[PDB]
Amino acid sequence: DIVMTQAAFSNPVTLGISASISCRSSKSLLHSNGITYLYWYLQKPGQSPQLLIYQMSNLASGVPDRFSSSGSGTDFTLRISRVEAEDVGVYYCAQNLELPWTFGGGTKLEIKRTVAAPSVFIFPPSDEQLKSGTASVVCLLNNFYPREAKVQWKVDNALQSGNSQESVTEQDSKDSTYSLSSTLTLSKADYEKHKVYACEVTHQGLSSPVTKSFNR
Amino acid sequence: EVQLQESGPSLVKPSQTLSLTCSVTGDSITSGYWNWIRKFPGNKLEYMGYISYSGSTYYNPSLKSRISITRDTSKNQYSLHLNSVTAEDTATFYCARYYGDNYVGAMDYWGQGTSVTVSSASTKGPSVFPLAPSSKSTSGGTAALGCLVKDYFPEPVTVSWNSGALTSGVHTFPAVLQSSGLYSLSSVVTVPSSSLGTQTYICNVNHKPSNTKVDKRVEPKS
Ligand SMILES: CCC(=O)N(c1ccccc1)C1CCN(CCc2ccccc2)CC1
Repeated sequence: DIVMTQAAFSNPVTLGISASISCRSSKSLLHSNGITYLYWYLQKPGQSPQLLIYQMSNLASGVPDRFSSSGSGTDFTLRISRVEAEDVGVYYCAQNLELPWTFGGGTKLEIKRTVAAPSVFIFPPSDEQLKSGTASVVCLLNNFYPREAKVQWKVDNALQSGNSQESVTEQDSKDSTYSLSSTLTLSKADYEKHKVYACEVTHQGLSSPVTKSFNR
Repeated sequence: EVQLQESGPSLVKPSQTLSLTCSVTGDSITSGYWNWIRKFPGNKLEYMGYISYSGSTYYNPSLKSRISITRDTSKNQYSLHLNSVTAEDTATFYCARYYGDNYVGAMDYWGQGTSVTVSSASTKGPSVFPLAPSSKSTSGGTAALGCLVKDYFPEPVTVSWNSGALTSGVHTFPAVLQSSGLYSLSSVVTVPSSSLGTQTYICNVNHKPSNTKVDKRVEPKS
């Protein structure tokens, strides 16, 4: 019934330092019996949540000794010593001093690695898709950091205001990069009105915008 | 250790009752406490309730009027029923074990989670299109190729490559709703350029809600 609050959406950190993720509760989690009913869970990309720490001071089985919980009463911190690339994921605090269990909104741990430019790849539509009356053009930005990137579609040098959408991977657990797709979809009739299809990419690691294009 | 597996429909119509089942192996549900939690699309977690080793039940007061939990001890399964659902109930639903007592314990083992979407729309299976490798998708000795998995409903879809033999360099992007209200995603892989001459690349796509299952060979293009 207690409100659990994790003010930060994300916590960027460099490798090898101690990270700290904050959690606050609306009432003390300390029982008269001396136990603080605070828990920490981690949800790594693509996995279910997993228990890290239970009742403030106990490590779950299999969890490395680099995780510890500090604070008292209503203000707590999860500390991760010597952060590793594989630590990325969403960290949730939780309590069960009073039922129901309640959870913080999560804080995503992010590795600050060196800036890395995207490799930009472009895929024209398949004959199979065209035979069905639509054309999807896919621009791929592979293995870059930071996550922020601008992808613009230009058709015969005309900037496109719509008809595209993006998807971004979670930060990779091994190389700390992101990848991104931008997909432009047109009717086959509209696709065949134009010649040159191009995605123009802006990113911290590029000294100027990069365009990859093909001629239909 | 203990293994928990959620099952049930991936799509439920609004106003209907949603029912899910958690199958437990490696432990008996006649000891401990057995929980349901859900994760909303924006990552907020909500505890729903538990059924105890004795069959007694606890429900989150915010949900008490809409939920029932049941069990079948012979099958070592327990179930969640959520009444009168709306799109506000769309979430990933988890079962999880609580080990311990009123004094000391934790929710330790969670299931893998199962997606449930609340909509009156009919299921739709994906079209699977090749993303063909070409010089437009290569950098030196590295080539990218993939599969576009387009116009399906609801989540989830699973994608593998060469029946799981190819995992290095694979990115399967999160599905994103299109302006049609249907999902689309690509799965891509980066491979040595030279391999394109003798290695075949096949994406395996499985969309269980619509009974669509497709293997698509991805050939080089000029
Ligand atoms: C999922 C089950 C669950 O989380 N719990 C549970 C466990 C057994 C039976 C009923 C509910 C909570 C466990 C922690 N306690 C802390 C409160 C407290 C502290 C000291 C002495 C007595 C009570 C609250 C209930």
